[PDB]
Amino acid sequence: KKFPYLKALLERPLVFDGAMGTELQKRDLTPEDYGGEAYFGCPEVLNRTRPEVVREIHLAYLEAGAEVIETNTFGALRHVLAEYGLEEAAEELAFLGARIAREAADPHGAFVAGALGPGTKLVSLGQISWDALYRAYKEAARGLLKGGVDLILLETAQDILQVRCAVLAVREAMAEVGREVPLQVQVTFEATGTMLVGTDEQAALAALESLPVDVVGMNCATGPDLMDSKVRYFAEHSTRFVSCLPNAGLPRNEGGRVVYDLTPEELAKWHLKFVAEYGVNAVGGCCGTGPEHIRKVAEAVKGLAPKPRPESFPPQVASLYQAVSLKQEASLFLVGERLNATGSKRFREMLFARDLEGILALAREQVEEGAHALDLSVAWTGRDELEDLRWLLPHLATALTVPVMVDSTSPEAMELALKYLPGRVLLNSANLEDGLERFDRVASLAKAHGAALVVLAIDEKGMAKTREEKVRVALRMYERLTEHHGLRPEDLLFDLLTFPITQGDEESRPLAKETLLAMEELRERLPGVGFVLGVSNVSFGLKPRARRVLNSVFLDEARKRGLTAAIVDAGKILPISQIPEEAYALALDLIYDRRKEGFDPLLAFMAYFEAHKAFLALPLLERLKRRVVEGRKQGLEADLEEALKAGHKPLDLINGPLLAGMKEVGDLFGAGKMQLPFVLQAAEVMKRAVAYLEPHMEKKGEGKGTLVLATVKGDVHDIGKNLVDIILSNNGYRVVNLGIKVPIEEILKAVEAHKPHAVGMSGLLVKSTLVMKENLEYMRDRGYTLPVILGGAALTRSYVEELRAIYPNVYYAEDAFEGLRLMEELTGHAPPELTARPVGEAPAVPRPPFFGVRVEEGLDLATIAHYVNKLALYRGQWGYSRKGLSREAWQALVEREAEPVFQRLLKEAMAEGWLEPKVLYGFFPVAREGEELLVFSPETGEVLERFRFPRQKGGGLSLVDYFRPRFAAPLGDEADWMPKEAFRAGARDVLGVQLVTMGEAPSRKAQALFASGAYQDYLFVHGFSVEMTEALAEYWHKRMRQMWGIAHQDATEIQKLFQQGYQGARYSFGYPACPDLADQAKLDRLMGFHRVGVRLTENFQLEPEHATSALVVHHPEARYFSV
Ligand SMILES: [K+]
Repeated sequence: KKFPYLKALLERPLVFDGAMGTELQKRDLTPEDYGGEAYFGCPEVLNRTRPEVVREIHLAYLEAGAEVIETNTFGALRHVLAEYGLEEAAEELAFLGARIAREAADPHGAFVAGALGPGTKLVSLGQISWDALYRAYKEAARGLLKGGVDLILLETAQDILQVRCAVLAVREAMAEVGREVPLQVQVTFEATGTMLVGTDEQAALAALESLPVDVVGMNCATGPDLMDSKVRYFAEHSTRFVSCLPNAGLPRNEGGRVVYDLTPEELAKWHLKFVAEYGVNAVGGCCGTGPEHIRKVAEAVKGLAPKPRPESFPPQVASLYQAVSLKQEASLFLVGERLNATGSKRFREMLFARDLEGILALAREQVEEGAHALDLSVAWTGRDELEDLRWLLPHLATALTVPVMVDSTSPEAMELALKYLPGRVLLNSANLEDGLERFDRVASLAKAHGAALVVLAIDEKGMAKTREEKVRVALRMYERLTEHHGLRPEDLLFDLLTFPITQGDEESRPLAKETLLAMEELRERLPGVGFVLGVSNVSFGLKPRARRVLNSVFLDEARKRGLTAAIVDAGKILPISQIPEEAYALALDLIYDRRKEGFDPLLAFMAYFEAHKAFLALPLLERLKRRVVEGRKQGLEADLEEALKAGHKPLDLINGPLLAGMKEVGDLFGAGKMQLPFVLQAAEVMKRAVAYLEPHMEKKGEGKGTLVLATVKGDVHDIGKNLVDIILSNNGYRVVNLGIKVPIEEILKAVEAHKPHAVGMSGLLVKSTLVMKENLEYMRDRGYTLPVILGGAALTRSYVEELRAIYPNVYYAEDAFEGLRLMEELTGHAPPELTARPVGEAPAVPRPPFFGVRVEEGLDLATIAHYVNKLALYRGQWGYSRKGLSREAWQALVEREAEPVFQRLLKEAMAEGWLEPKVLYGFFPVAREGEELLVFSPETGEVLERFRFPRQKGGGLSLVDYFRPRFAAPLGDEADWMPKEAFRAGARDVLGVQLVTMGEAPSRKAQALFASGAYQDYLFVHGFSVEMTEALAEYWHKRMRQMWGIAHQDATEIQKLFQQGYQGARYSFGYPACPDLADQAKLDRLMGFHRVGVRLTENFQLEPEHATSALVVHHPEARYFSV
C-alpha cells in the first residue's frame, strides 16, 4: 500500500530476474577479474573488482522483462566471505551490489531486491551462534539499505530459526539507518519435501506468518514440477504476497559445462499456472535460468489481474518440523507438563544429572500420550536457569516433534530460549505481578519473535481469585497487548488462574468455579483469544486416583466454558465416559461447591476412592488367536512356551487359535476392514508360530492338503505366486514352491514325487499365457487330469473357460484368496461352489541436444520419487483396495497407512543405497522407408538397424507412421544440425531411445525379505522398487522431452503425465504396438546396454528385474495403440 513495491504487487505480477551465478560462468572470468587468486569464484567481490560485468547481467534481465532485479549479494555475509578472506567486506560488497543494481534499475523503472542468502552455517544445529548470525545480516542489510534497495530479500532459507534471526537483524538495520522497506522471505524446499533442517511447508508458513514479513515464497532446490505442491500451499493460505523462483530442474554434464533442460517456454507455462490458478504475486528463475527464461515468463504473465490474498491465517504453532493448530476441533490443545522442574520430580533429577536420553524419552512419552506441545521450566531454587537452558535447548531444538511452551519468570531466560528454539514458540509468564515494565518486556519479546503469549491474570495488587477480578485483570492486559504492543487476539492465551480446591480447607473449594464463570464472560467479550489452565493444580493435595478423576472433569467443564488449551499430563487424562458415575457426579459437586447440610463433596469425593477401584490380561486360548489377527510379533514365543507347559499339543494349538486367527483375517480382508499388508503381517505371526512348534512335534503332518505351485517357463519374478505360497501355507496347506522359469518337464516331476491335490501355474508376463496353453496341451497327452489352478495379471476369467476345451479341470484365480477358496473346495473343507485416424505430417522435427548415446548416473531419487504413480503403487502393488470405500476416504487411508511406508522406503533407499538409478539414453537420425524404420549412424551415415514395426490389421496404424520418409524435403533447419553423413544418406527424422535401471540391489533385497519371512516388507520393497523404476522411466521421458524442446506441451499435473498428457509417446518392446521382444537386441546394438549394467537374455528379456527400455517418439499425434 505505502511502499511502491507492494503497490505494484497488488496491481500486476512482478517478474523477477534469473540466476546471477550461471550468467557469470559464460563470461569466463579470471583471478585478476576477482582481484586476486584468493577471491576467485566469490561473485560478491565483483561488485568491487568488475562492476560493469554485474551491471551487464542486470541489464540483460531488465531488457528481457524483469521488473525486479536481485543484488549480487547472496553470500555477502561475514562467515560466508571468510572462506575467501573477505570477512570484513560484507557491508561494502552489499552496498556496491545494491548501487550497481540501482544504476541498472533506475532507467527501466525497475525494483531492486537486496538479496541475502542463508549462509554456510545452520543455527539450529549449532554451527553458528544466534548473535554471530544476527550481526552478519544486520551488517550486510545496512549496506543494502544504503545502496537504495526497494526491498530486502532473504533467499534460499534452509533453517527456519535463521529466518527468524535474519528477519530481526534486517529489521534492526532498518532502524539503525532510519529507512524501512518491505521484507520478502523465501525458503527452499528440498526434493525430499521439507527444508534442509526438517521444516515442512505448514511449519514454515506458520513461522513466517507470525513475523513481520510482507512477501513469503520459495526458490531453488527443485524445478517447478516439485514446487507446485508447496507454492500451492503458500498461495492458498498465506495472508502475505507469495513469490516463486524455481530451478531449471536437475543439472546435466555436457563436456564439462553444466547444462539444464527446463526451457523458457516450460517455465513460462508453470508460472502462468502459478499466477492464473494459484494467484502467486511474484515469479522468477533460480539456478539454470537465464534472460530467455525471464523473457517468456514475462510474456506469459503480463496483463493478468492479481487475486486478493486471504484476510486471515488460522492460529497455529510450529516446531522445527511441523505445525499444530492452537484451536483443536472438538478437543483441546494439550500442553504436556512433565518437563517442569518444580512440578515433575523425574525431570528434575534427570536435568541435574544431565541425562539427555532420559529427558528426550520423557518428551517422547508425553507426545505419544497425546501432547500437542510441551511446557518447559528449569527454574530451580539456587541453580542458574540460563545455564540449564544452554545445555538442554540445543538438543530439544532438533529432537522435538512438537513445539515448546517456554515456562519461566525471567525474561532473560525467555529471550535465550527464543534464540535456540526453531519455529513458533509459546511464552508462559506474561503477567503484571512486577508492574508494567516487566509485563511489556515479555510482550514485546513475544511480538518481536512472533511467539504466542500466555497472558496470566495476576496484577500488581496480588492475584485474581474471584470472577470480577479475573475479568478486570484480563481486559486491562488485553488492552495493553493489543493497543500498545500490536499483538493479535489470536496470539494470546489468557490463563485465568487455577487454584487447588482440595486438602480439606475452606476458601479453597469455590475457586475452581470462579475460573469457569470468568472464562464464559471473557469468551463472549474477547472473541479470537485462547484460554489455557494449569489443570493439575485443582487437585493439589489428593490421592493419585482422585486427582486423575477430578482433573479430567475440571478439564471437560472448562472446555464447555470456552477452554482451548490446557497444561496436563496427557497420559492420565480420562474421557468422562470411563469415569464411574458416582465419581463423576461427586467431582462436579466438588468443583461447583454444592454443600448441602449433611453433605461435604470433598469428604464424599475423597471417601469414594477409599474402598473402591493392555490385552495381556485375556484368556490364553483367545490371546494366541488375537496375536495372529492383530499381527503382534512380540510375546508370541513367550506365550507359546506357556501353552506347551500347560500340555497343549502342537497340532490342536495350530488348528485351534492360530488357524482361527487367519480365518478371521481372511474374512476381514473380504470385508475390507483389513488390507493386504496387514494380512501378510498376520501370516508372519502364523509362520513364526509354526517355526517354533516344528522342533516340538512328532506329527510332521501334511496339513489340509498339498499344492505344487510354480511360475511358467520364460517368465520373471512373480510376486503373485509368492503371495499364494504365503497365504495358502499359513492357512494350513503345504505349498511346494518350484520357483520361476520352470518348464513342463520338471513341474510334473514334482507332481509324481509329492502327489498333490492341485497344480498351480502362474505368470506375470502377457506372453506366458500362450506358454500355459502349451503346458496344458502337454499334460493331456500323458493323461493327467489333476485340477490345475491358473493365475496372474496376464490371464482373464473368460480365457480359462475358453481354455477348458484342452484340459477339463482348469480354474482361474484372481488373487491368492480365491486360490485359497479353490483349495478348500478340492480338499473337501468347503462345499463345491466352484465345480484409428491416419497420421498427419509432424509440424517440425525437433532438434536434440546431441546424436549418439550417453550415460546419466546419480539422479536424485527424491526427484524421481515425485514421478511415482502412487495410485498404481498403493492400490495396485501394495493392495490397499478401493472397493467398498470413497475416493476421498481411500486418499485418507493411504495418507495414514501407505504414505509413511513410502517416505521411509525413500529415506532408506537413499541412505542405504539400494536403488542405484542409471540411464542410457540418446537420439538417432532415422527415416521411414516403406514399412521400415532405418536407424542411421551419427558418424558414418550407414544404416545400423532396420525395424519392421507391425501394422494393425485392415490397413491401420503403425509406429513407422510417426516418422518422416527417406529423402523428404526438410520442414526447416534440419540440414544444419542433422549428422552430415546420415542426412546425405536420406535421414530426415530423429528417434529418441532410453534404457533406465535401478540395478540388481532391490531384487536381492526383496528376495531376502521373502526368504526371511518378512512378507509385509517384501510386498512393500518389491512394489516400491517397481514403481520407482517406472518413475525413473517417466521422469527420464520428461527429461528427453525437455532437451528435445517439446516439454512445454507437458501437463503441469503429474497424474496427467501418467495419462500421456504430453507431446508424443514412448513405446517398450512387449507393448501391443510393438510386441516382438526380439527388436530389443537391435536396441542393444545401437545403445550398448552393458554401459549401465543391463543384460539381454537369449529370450530377449532385460536383466536385472528393475530395468526397462523404450523408443521415444516426438510426433504430436503419437498415442498408445494395439494390434
Ligand atoms: K533470481
